[PDB]
Amino acid sequence: GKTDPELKQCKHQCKVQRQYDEEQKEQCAKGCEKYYKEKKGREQEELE
Repeated sequence: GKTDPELKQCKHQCKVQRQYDEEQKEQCAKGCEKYYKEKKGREQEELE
């Protein structure tokens, strides 16, 4: 009884790749954590 989120992958790619910075890594993990772990991807783009 578990669900595997893509959040691991976003953070992983941003962890292993030299191209992604330290700040980039947090924002990177923020996107997959927020859009796939915190909220549903029902909407194409958030309202703001």
